[PDB]
Amino acid sequence: TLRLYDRRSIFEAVAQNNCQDLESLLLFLQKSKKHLTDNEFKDPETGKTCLLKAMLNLHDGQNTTIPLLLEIARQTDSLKELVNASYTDSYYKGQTALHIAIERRNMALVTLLVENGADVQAAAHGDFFKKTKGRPGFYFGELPLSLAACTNQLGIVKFLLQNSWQTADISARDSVGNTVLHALVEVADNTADNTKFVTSMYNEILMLGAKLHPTLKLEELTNKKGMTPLALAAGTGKIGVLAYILQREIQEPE
Repeated sequence: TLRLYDRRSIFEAVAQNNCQDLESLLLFLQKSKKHLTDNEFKDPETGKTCLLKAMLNLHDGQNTTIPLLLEIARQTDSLKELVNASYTDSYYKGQTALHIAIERRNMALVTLLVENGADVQAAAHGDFFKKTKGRPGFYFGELPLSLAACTNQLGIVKFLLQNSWQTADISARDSVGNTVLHALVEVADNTADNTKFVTSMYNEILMLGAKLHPTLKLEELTNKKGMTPLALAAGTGKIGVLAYILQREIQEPE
């Protein structure tokens, strides 16, 4: 009687990028005593929110849904819980909208998500981002820093490490025990182009680490197996990684 909307109409209007069906659900939610973080607005099997369905169904990397929904959550005071809403299924466990923004390789999206208070240390440790018998599932390091590093996004790494809202902890560790550097080691495949790419990524990561925090020696951080990055590169047979490791440890006596 007063423009009531259910979750399915919300997801539909989000997919087809229709905004007229959203300004009315704004007043609906404002008058229907419920917040957008309730269990009735998430996918009961995966926890997919309207923000996540907007991230999946993107149109040329742009959408008016996502800012409309950000402002609605801002007015609802549920902004922090929605901007950090993660999956609940055992497959995509721990995936947030920031990981999708890193995957789709959009700088403006990452900027808008970080500026709204997204969790920079969100861990995506689902069964998809792990190791198994075949097709491990494109393991990246379970961290947004590791994800931006292994996806060839240097500027995104710089923005994640030097944002004015929540600086990313470069010395952080994932659920497996791999740092950002151990993720760079694991992502190598001994071909030429990827070797040069991981070499440059390592160089820039080490430079930014020595600049932001000169006290932390990230090259001596061990995983849960007690293995240094050099030890990991030796055990996985990453020849070029060993070459660059030892070339950098020979040079720069400081």
